[PDB]
Amino acid sequence: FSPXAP
Amino acid sequence: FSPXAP
Amino acid sequence: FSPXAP
Amino acid sequence: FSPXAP
Amino acid sequence: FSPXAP
Amino acid sequence: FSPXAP
Amino acid sequence: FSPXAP
Amino acid sequence: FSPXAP
Amino acid sequence: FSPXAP
Amino acid sequence: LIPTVIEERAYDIYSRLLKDRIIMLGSAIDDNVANSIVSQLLFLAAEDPEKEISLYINSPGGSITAGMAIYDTMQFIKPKVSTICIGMAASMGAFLLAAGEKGKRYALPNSEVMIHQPLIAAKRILLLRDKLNKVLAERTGQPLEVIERDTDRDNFKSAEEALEYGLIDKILT
Amino acid sequence: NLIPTVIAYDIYSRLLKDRIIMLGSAIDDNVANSIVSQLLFLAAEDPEKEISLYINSPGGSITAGMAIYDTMQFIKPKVSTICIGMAASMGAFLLAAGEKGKRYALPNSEVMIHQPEIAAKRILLLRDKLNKVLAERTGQPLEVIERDTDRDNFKSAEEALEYGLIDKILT
Amino acid sequence: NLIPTVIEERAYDIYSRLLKDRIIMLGSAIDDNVANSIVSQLLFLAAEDPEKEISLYINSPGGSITAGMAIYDTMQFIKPKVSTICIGMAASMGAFLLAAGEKGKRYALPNSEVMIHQPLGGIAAKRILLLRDKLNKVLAERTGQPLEVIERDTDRDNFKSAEEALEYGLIDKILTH
Amino acid sequence: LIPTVIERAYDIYSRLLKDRIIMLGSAIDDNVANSIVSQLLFLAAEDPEKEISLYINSPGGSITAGMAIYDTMQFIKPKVSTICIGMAASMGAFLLAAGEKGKRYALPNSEVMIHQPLAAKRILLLRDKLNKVLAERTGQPLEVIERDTDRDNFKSAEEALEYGLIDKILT
Amino acid sequence: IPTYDIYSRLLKDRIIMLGSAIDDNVANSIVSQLLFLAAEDPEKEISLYINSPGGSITAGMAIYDTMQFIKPKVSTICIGMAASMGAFLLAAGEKGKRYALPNSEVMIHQPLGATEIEIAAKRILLLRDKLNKVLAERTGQPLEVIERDTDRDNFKSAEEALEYGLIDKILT
Amino acid sequence: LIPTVYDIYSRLLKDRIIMLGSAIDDNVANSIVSQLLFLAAEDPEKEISLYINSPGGSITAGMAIYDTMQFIKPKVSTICIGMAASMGAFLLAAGEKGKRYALPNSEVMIHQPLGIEIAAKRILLLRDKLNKVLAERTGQPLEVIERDTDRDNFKSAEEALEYGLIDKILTH
Amino acid sequence: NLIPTVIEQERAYDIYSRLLKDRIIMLGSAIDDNVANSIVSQLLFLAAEDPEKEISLYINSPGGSITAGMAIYDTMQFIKPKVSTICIGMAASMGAFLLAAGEKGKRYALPNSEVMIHQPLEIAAKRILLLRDKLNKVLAERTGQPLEVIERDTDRDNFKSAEEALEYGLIDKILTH
Amino acid sequence: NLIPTVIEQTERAYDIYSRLLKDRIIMLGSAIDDNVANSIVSQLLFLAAEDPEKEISLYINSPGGSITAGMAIYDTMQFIKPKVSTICIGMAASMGAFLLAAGEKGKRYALPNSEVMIHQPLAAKRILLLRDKLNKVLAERTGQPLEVIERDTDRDNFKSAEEALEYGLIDKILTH
Amino acid sequence: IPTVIAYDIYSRLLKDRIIMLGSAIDDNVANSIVSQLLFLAAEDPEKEISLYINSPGGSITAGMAIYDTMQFIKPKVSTICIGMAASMGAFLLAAGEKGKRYALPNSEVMIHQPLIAAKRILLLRDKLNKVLAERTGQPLEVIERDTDRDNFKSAEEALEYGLIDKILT
Amino acid sequence: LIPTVIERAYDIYSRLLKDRIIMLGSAIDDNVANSIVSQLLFLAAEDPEKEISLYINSPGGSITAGMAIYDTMQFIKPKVSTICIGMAASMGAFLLAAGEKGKRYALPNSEVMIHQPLGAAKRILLLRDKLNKVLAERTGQPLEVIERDTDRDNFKSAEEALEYGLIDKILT
Amino acid sequence: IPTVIEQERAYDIYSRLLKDRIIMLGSAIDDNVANSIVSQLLFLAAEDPEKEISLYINSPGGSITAGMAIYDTMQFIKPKVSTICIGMAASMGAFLLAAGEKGKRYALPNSEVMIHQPLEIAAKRILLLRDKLNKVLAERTGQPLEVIERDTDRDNFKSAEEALEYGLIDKILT
Repeated sequence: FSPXAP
Repeated sequence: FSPXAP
Repeated sequence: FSPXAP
Repeated sequence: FSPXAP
Repeated sequence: FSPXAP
Repeated sequence: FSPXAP
Repeated sequence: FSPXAP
Repeated sequence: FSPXAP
Repeated sequence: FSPXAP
Repeated sequence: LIPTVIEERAYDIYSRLLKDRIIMLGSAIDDNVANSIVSQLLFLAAEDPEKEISLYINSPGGSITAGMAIYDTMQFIKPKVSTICIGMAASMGAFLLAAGEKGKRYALPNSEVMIHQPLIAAKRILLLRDKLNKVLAERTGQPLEVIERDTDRDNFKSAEEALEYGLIDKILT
Repeated sequence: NLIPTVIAYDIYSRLLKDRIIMLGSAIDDNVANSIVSQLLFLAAEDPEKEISLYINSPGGSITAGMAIYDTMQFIKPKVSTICIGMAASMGAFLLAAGEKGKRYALPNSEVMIHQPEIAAKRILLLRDKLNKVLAERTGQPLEVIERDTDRDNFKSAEEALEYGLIDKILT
Repeated sequence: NLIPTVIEERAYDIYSRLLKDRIIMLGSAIDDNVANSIVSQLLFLAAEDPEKEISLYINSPGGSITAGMAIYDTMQFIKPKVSTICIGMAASMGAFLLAAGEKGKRYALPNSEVMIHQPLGGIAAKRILLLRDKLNKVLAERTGQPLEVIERDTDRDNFKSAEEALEYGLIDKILTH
Repeated sequence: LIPTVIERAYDIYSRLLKDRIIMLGSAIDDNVANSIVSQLLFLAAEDPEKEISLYINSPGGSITAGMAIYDTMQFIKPKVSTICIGMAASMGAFLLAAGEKGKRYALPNSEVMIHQPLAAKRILLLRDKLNKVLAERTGQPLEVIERDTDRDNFKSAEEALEYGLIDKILT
Repeated sequence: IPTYDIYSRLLKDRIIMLGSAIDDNVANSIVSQLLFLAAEDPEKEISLYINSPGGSITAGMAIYDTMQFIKPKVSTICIGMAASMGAFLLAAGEKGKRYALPNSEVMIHQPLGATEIEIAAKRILLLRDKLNKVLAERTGQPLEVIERDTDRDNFKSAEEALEYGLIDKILT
Repeated sequence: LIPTVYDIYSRLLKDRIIMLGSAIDDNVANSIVSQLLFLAAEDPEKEISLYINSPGGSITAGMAIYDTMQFIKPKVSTICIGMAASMGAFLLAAGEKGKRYALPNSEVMIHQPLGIEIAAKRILLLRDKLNKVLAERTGQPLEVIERDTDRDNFKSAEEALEYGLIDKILTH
Repeated sequence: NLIPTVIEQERAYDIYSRLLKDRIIMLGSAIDDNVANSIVSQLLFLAAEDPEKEISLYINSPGGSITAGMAIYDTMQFIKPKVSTICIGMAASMGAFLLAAGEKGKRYALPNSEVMIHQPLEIAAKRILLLRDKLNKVLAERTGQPLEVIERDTDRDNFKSAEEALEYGLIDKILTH
Repeated sequence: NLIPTVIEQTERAYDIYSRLLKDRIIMLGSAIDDNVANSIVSQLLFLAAEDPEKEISLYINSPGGSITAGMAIYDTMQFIKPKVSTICIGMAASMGAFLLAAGEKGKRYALPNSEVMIHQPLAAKRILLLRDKLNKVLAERTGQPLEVIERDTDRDNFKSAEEALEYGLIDKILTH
Repeated sequence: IPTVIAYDIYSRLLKDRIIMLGSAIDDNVANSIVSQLLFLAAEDPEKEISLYINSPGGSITAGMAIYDTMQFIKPKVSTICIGMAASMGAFLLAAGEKGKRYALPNSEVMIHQPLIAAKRILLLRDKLNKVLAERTGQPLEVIERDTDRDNFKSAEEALEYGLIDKILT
Repeated sequence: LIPTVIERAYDIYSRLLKDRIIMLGSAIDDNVANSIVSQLLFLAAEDPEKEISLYINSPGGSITAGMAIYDTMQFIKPKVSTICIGMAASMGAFLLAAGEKGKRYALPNSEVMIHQPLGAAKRILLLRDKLNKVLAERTGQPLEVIERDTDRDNFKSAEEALEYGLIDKILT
Repeated sequence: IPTVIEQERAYDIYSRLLKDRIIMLGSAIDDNVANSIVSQLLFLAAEDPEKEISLYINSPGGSITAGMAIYDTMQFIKPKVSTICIGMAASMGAFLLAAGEKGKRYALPNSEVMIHQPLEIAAKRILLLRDKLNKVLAERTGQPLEVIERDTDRDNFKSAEEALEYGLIDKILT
């Protein structure tokens, strides 16, 4: 699940 | 359930 | 089964 | 449970 | 089974 | 099963 | 089981 | 869980 | 089991 | 455990209610439950074909095939079957309620009625469905299209709403 | 637990005393022995009064159903066969082998007439025999029976009435 | 074993014996089988002798609203008065049937407990709110409490002793001596 | 499946025992053999003159149990009428053959199977007993019994009368 | 052991047998038997033999309240094991008629204990002390030591429960 | 399954294909979400095929898969292979507009089974949420989405094409 | 029984995997939802790997539900590769349908094979009626036979030889070599 | 099947979840029991020993079983040096919600249609101790008063992503 | 099941063109064996294949699938009776290349084919009997008598019957 | 499911045993006892000097098995550092305290419980005494309090267990 | 069944044995174990046709078909098959240990041996199988055919010392 986690 | 069923 | 048994 | 139920 | 038992 | 399938 | 199968 | 175990 | 099997 | 009454004659409950011509449909409907209450209907029609039979309903319904077995055994027997909803009446329970003797279809104040039909050998299912909607309209008095819309939908009707819908005739107090 | 048990005095015995027996399951040797015993007992109670055999069976064994067939053909009472929800294989056969004018069915019931070296010869002889009886009981020609008993097809009450399997629909 | 037998020619199970003298047991969770049995017992007792009252002994955690309401409607319909006695536990719908008894005939034993929490912890949403509001309505009538306090105490996990229930208006008397 | 009959009450298969009918609708093991032997004995003790009907619809069983039944039938004074209803196979067919001469009945369409079941040097001897006894009761040569019993073979109410297995068919 | 089985013949002789864990079903049955034996003859006493490893507080308190309500004096006999609510109902027998057999055991510990909410733990606190404040009355013991001994799972022979006040007599 | 050393669904994943041939539960949801995230990280440009043959499942799991479909950059084509019902149908309609496919003999069921008693508002929140998304995906007015999700009728691929659920029927 | 393994060039396949490597799918069991998922996934995989090359489908199946079979059929039809079909031993019910649904001129059967097109050996009835009318129609088209012959053979247990299946149009060639 | 396998050339065959673990992502997609707790803890410790600097992600889709197991994970998250980002995937209920809000401030996320249930699970004194502790740290993580948490923990409670954000349980909703 | 060094047993045999038929013949066994035969045939169309049999029998259609495959591929399929070849196991033994059908000294053979579509099973039995009469050299009536009854054949009796061609020693 | 890390394809736990960490996360039966004793033996054989970390999240269980673990813990050359990470009841608590003096650790929210199984015959009690004997000699407390506490259900927090002596240091 | 790694790839405990040409027989003898043992005999005889093959045995027997498959495979192969009883060898297990090469039928100091053989005209075929066994072991034990027939109709004890008087084994190990 990035950006941003990661 | 009388009266009336029966 | 009569007649005949019985 | 009597007296009193019944 | 008679005679003879009984 | 070739020839012919494949 | 050879000779001979194979 | 280091430091210190290990 | 050697010696002797092998 | 099921209690018993005793008047020489040692009756079980339900058996004692059947003694005055009351059948209890309190379970879900499968082949065995159909087998069980069609035999009670046939027995009561053979013991007395003139006097009416009462059918208390507290079922979530079930199979359509079994419910139609029950309905069809309700139609041809000589006596008239009065249906009284006492708690729940869903799927075939609702249908069996509305199929009762016109005028002697009853419900209880907080009983609920749910007309949602599902919850090879497939040509027989939709024929049963069409017959179902046909007779549901001929028993409530309502248009067919509305009935078909409502039987595909989850709609709970209180005793008052089911009276205003035509599914029942009188509420009991 | 048993169903409406009076005191074990259940609904089906209550029915047996009114000369009405119930076939509501597959037909194996157990149900067969029981139904033939009931028919015999019911004909010893009264040889003249009618019995009503109710059928809700999805099929069964040829041996079992044929025992039942010979039994109700043997005793004197007219045996009215009545289809309730479904009558397949030997269920349909027993329904059609009832008493002419007394074979009934319900509006939304359905009737399947399909029936499912030495061994092959036996199966052949048996199928041929039941086809002969069906042709005799329906009035259809033997050829159309040999056709329609090879295929799985449901007949509604009116299809079974127009075929000759039953005589009347109840309402 | 569990359920003994009492003989007098006549062989009863103990609960059938109590039913002879117009006592109905509610000692289990209320599902639809239980409801059908209780309804039939009430109706039969009301046909034997419409004048003499009926007693309902309760020891139930209270299952189903539809089943409980079937019993409730049967109680209202019949002519005899339904006295109600909490034996050990009247929870959920069992408490509802407890308070549904005839005013002046609602009892509990000293160490009985009453949970009025009618719950389905997290289904047509409108039906659910309808049923909840109906329960709260009739409970307010049977206790005399305001609808608001019932609305609040009926939705949360609530425990009550015999004295707390008597204070709340659920019962009328605690059996003594 | 078995219903009760009130005349005290008893199951359907006890009305039959009351009128001297013994049921054999299941495979033959030790339990059914003991029960049937006991019924034969009780019947022969209530009335040692009246006939005893044995209704049979069995796929067989094993030699020891069926032979217990046979020895008991031969021992008692009352003649045991026997009648095939659905199927008489293995020891069932043998025990139908073991009925009283002139009182071995069968229903119009009901097969009969003589193929027999499967220190081991002893096995043959059991089979040899059977081939000996039914042979002296069918009236047929032994060899046409020995090979005709080593493999599965059809039959019928008509073929069984040509083989000497039964005596009459009922219509 | 049927003829109408043994426990029913025992009910005829005003004896009630508790040889199983106490649950709502057991409790309803015992309550019905106590009520019946009382309504038939409110003067003759009632034996209650106890061989139970315990049970729920609710079921046993139902039995206790039914013992207290009825006129007939209810004797209690520990036959082999009376633990948790079995022990409580033992001590709750009419005074003077609380018996135990010499090799029997009495475990006072009542496991603490419907609730889908943690703040409803006060209920446990209420049900524990309510039990203790009855035991302290039935035994004569001070409440301090009843609160100390119900907390632990130790077991007492028939003799070290006679001087405790649980039972009055050991039958030999 | 049909494996080497690595079964068929893994080779499919290697070709950016995700198969949903089962009821949607938390396990399936975790799997699909992880595969979508992984395919998106491996290549955010290439598209992802999600074939659906599901009878439905929970709202929670379905919305996890849906939210992941919306978050990632790759465009997610969806294909009804035989049956897309409840959250399967919802996930079908939630594919990239223009690349929602169904096969000729497919069926789509729109009805989403509904689900403390005043927590019922949750139901009321979820239902209209679903409907409002469906109305957007299909272009149908909300008033008809509310009417058709309420009933359990089934739509063939053809009568789901004009509805806006899928964009094209793939034929030979 | 367990299934052998082979080692090609240095990768280890199991036997049906080595068959899959040359674009052969083995449908050798009853057709249910999981088997349908398996066949559909193998088809999609091969079609993804090389959309132009040909896929082969070996059949030895008593069939199964019409819905799973129709999933497989639609997947055959829509994918870009054309699917040849071969009858190994028994192609019955949906297996026979899938055999006849193969590419024209490229449906095969071994000499001692058998084909039986008997289609079957509650909320879904309309859809089962919809799927039943499609099967008969596709069979009629694929075999050149009139629809009333098809309906007559898909309703009875009519076993057909490879030569009979050839004369019927179900296949195009009997393999002998 | 259910759990696929990814392979990479080196030769390496991961399960999809192990593949996420390679990039420092831990799945919490099931009820929390002690086996789950031990695995999560081990994963956190291993990840914190690879690179203490880079952060970790805990994706949550759990109904949240056990307080002991969840506090084991909580203590492991506190002790390790790396920051534990948190993301609610579908359902963060009970102790799963607890671990959701236990993540590093600024690094707590939820997807638009996620749901959060902070109702906490099920001697009396030990129960009250555990309840008080959970409410304490929850109040510190959300900024809410101890009293409102005391009430919203004891009874059943649903929250959308927007409502969780309003409450202080998460710091942002993932967008784009 | 043991493993050598790395192939597991049976599979190692498959590396040298040896297929094992040690279980009853259901459709899974048939699909497996067919795939093995086709794989071996595609690797080297010339080199011989060996089929070792220790089966109590199984399905006729499955056995006939294996038979057709043996008949279609190019390589010769020698057969050996390791211990037991009954029903379709015996049929498949006799279906091996004539001259290359072997049996072990104390291996047995049962040609009895025990069991519905009467027409069909009559046809299947007739086909089995025709093929057996050809593979052995016995007239048709002898086959019809011996595949209809239960009978036991020693390795020598099976050699002189025409089922095998040489006992291995 | 159990995740794996990576020529060197390590399973979790197996990767922690790589650095001399043993995980006692399960209840104790014969198999679990045998499971971690072989780990202790293998680590002592792979290196007798370096110390072993024993992470504990067990509710305890069989006394016979826990005693086997403890005895294997004493005689091996390395000194076993016990770290409570969640729970430590029955034999888990005992095994925790039995860890290396000074190197016993706990986590802030971890709990420790000492209520040993009450039950062959003279063997069990002997063990319990030998259990209560070393507990004291590991905590520094008198026997009477140890005994009275082991026959009672008392949960101790990381701080309370530090005052009790069960533990040496809390981690933060 | 532990596993063993060798400098790599691994195999269970019974495969290192096979690598040094040792075959295990610890279970009853049905078709499956017979198939596997026959295959092992063949593989060993194929990799090196002169080196010896050890058969370690500990079975309660099986049935004639499977055991005789193993037997005929033992007699077929060129590498002489050493055989050695370790725990108990009964019915077909005793028979196939008897079937061991002359001079190389070993047994551990105490390990019983049991020779009692297993329990419609097709059944006329039953005597024939036991008769085969009576023939072969009688010509392999070196003992009268009648001390082999009666003695095999009933269970009978033995020992590593008795197995040497009866020509069942050849040596003992200490």
